[PDB]
Amino acid sequence: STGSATTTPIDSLDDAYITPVQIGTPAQTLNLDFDTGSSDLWVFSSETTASEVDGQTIYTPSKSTTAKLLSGATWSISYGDGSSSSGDVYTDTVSVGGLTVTGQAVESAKKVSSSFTEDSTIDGLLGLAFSTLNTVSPTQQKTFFDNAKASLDSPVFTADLGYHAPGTYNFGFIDTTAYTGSITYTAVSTKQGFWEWTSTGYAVGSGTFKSTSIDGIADTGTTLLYLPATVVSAYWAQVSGAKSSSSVGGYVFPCSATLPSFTFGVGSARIVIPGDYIDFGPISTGSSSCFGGIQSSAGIGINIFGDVALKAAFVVFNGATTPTLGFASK
Ligand SMILES: O[C@H]1CN[C@@H](c2nc(-c3ccc(C(F)(F)F)cc3)no2)C1
Repeated sequence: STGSATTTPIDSLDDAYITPVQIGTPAQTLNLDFDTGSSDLWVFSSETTASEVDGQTIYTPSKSTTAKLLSGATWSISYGDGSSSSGDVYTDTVSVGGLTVTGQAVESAKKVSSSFTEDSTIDGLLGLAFSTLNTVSPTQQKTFFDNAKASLDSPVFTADLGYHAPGTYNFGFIDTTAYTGSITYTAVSTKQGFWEWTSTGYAVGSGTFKSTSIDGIADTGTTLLYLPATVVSAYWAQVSGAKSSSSVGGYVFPCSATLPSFTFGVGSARIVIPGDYIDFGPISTGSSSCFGGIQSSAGIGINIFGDVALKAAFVVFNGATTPTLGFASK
């Protein structure tokens, strides 16, 4: 089997991407944030504290004839930014772009933190990291991809995020019309439960390529590109007026600037992030100071190839017995 679904930026800055997902019988369609950096599928629901729901579409398990409460199961998760959610668990039928999984764990939120409440466009998350990260207790549950894998034509999914434009998540096949040149594959460590890999280095604009190992995770659920302080300093040094602002919480730059591209290595291959991908607009409405899309990972503990990097590529998440990651230009 295969699946194919369009993913859409939630706003004009590509802060996140949502993808329609059919849950239950009859289908309840929710727009979920596909996150290759986590492994829970959770949703706003009829069980979510009313004051914490503000415009989201909710899952009502009582209206699904295939929903079954998973007895005694709870979940609780915190994301990289400090946001969180928790609740109980149903199993139900879940379909993405024509690909259907029966008995998928659907984690129903009883509580969500303020940043989720304030984001009316995100109805929940669909985790696509390895199932070892799943937070359901006392019996850990499998991700949607994990459940679907054996039935797929090929045990893969691909991420084709758009820049200020829609894109595509495919399951079970590689669309050879969706990229240019070849796909370069690189090794993955699953030891931490992430799609963790090592980039072979970087270039800033038309500058020479620096060969250096940069370990990081491919994380569709993170907006920006977080890289070592040395690398990030080298980038913003090429932008007149750019500086790190402690009060803003990162590198900012004059909105009148022209940003240089940023290249990262995948083996001997190179992925070029155009400069305007790195522009995340005025730090506050009406400001002429803009927020940078490349930021230091120093306070994080790991490097994160978020959407700023991934949207510049066609990305293969290969879930074979020994997982790998593939990158192609597009
Ligand atoms: O957890 C790490 C693994 N993947 C990254 C991730 N973080 C989110 C996220 C989604 C929505 C929000 C909110 F709407 F603003 F609340 C916050 C964070 N989704 O994936 C970071």
